[PDB]
Parts: sequence; C-alpha cells; structure tokens
Amino acid sequence: IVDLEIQSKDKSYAWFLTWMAKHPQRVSRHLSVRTNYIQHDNGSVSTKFSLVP
Amino acid sequence: NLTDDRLNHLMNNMPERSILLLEDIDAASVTFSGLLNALD
Repeated sequence: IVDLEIQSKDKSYAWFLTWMAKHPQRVSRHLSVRTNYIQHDNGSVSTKFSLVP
Repeated sequence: NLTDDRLNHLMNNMPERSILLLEDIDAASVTFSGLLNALD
C-alpha cells in the first residue's frame, strides 16, 4: 500500500536536503539552527541565522 | 598532527571578520607544495 526509498552519502543527498529546505509546504516537526554572517557589502555586517530542519 | 587537507579546510573555514597569523613562517606533516597551493 506504500512504497519507500533510501539514500545516504550521495550527490543527490545534499541536493535533496536543499530542495527540502526551500520547500514551503514543509511541516518540519524537528528543527535545527544554522548561524551565518550576513555582509551588507561594505556598508555594514551583521550576524543572522536559518532554522534548518 | 597538522595535514595539508586540514590546513586547507582551516584556511577555508575561518570565522568571518578575522585575520590569519603565521608566526615564524620560516619554521618549515604539512608539505611545502601544499602550503604554497593553500596560500595562492
């Protein structure tokens, strides 16, 4: 009645992760945090983040 | 314990708004060619 698939450590793995991340219908029940520094060119620099699933 | 791959990763994953410092670069597991390629 249902079908499945596995993949690990592969070219499509990171591609898949990025595709899941951008998608708006994500219902992610578990989250993480990725901190990164945002550079506003030479005008200013500040630190921000993204809640990766 | 330092290695060429470790060196490249360190110089590529430095925190932002930072200055690299190599005190006494004349001291020279790192390789000469690896260092040269890493710098330029």
